[PDB]
Amino acid sequence: MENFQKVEKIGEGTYGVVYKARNKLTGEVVALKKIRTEGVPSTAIREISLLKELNHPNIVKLLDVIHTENKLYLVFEFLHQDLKKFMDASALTGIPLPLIKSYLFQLLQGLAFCHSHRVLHRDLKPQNLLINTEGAIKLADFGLARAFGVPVRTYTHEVVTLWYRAPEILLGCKYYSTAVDIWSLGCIFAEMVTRRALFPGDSEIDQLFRIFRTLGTPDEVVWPGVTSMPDYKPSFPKWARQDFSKVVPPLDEDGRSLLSQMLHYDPNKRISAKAALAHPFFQDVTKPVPHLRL
Ligand SMILES: NC(=O)c1cc([N+](=O)[O-])c(NCCO)cc1NCc1cnc(N)nc1
Repeated sequence: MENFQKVEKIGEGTYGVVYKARNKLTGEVVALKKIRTEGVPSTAIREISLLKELNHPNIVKLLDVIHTENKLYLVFEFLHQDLKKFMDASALTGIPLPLIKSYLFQLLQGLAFCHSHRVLHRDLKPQNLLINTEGAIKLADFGLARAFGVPVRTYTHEVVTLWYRAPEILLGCKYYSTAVDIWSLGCIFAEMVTRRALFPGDSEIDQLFRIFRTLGTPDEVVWPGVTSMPDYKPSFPKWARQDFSKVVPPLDEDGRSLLSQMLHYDPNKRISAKAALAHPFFQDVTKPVPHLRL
């Protein structure tokens, strides 16, 4: 790197290597992503550059976008931990409900902001949610999916996780709506509460069938138009829906009600981030500080 001293490798991103680095000139510490191939589309450049204006306290700030020598670098605000690691570290005891509620509330604010500006994330997962010692949580990588493309396998051949993918995406819908993000967040909310992934599919069909086994195989009554979707097959097994009381115990009725609305099959019925913020579940929301050992 030029003006960046590499501090540590944070990981093997979905697009490329990510390093914690220090700007030799400003001394600021940032996350530096090196994106993959042989030219880099300009549309992606214009689109990514636009995200530099998408600023919100619950959105990881994109500081700069640099395209050079067939490489694309993205410079982001640095946070010390991600929610996946935090959940693993809180597995034995569980994240306290007040903190789960604070995190969900902040994430919904972030989604409401992005959605109002017509920006979708499309690939939300615990590892893309970053946290600090002050109790804040932020969405990382908003808008990248639209500017780059389909995942499938990271640059290191790692497998793309399908656990948080909305059913309309799995059924081949070509146009994504803001509802795909609400679905992913509902899945994450459930996982924070139960300490186990809600739908851990290991293939696209396993992912879809895990969803059907819990929420029931969708039909025209609950999801008008589902039988006409690209990948829908009349041969899909017909599973009965299960009760949320069994899905995310021992979450209370306000929590189960909100989760049920974030997981409605019909993208048009699925609650918006804005409406979710007004749900009674958040009546007593607060902002606790997590126990973070860095
Ligand atoms: N912007 C960032 O600070 C950041 C960026 C990415 N990323 O660009 O992928 C990331 N990857 C998720 C984990 O692979 C994690 C981040 N922060 C939390 C963190 C986690 N683990 C270490 N070791 N250090 C920091």
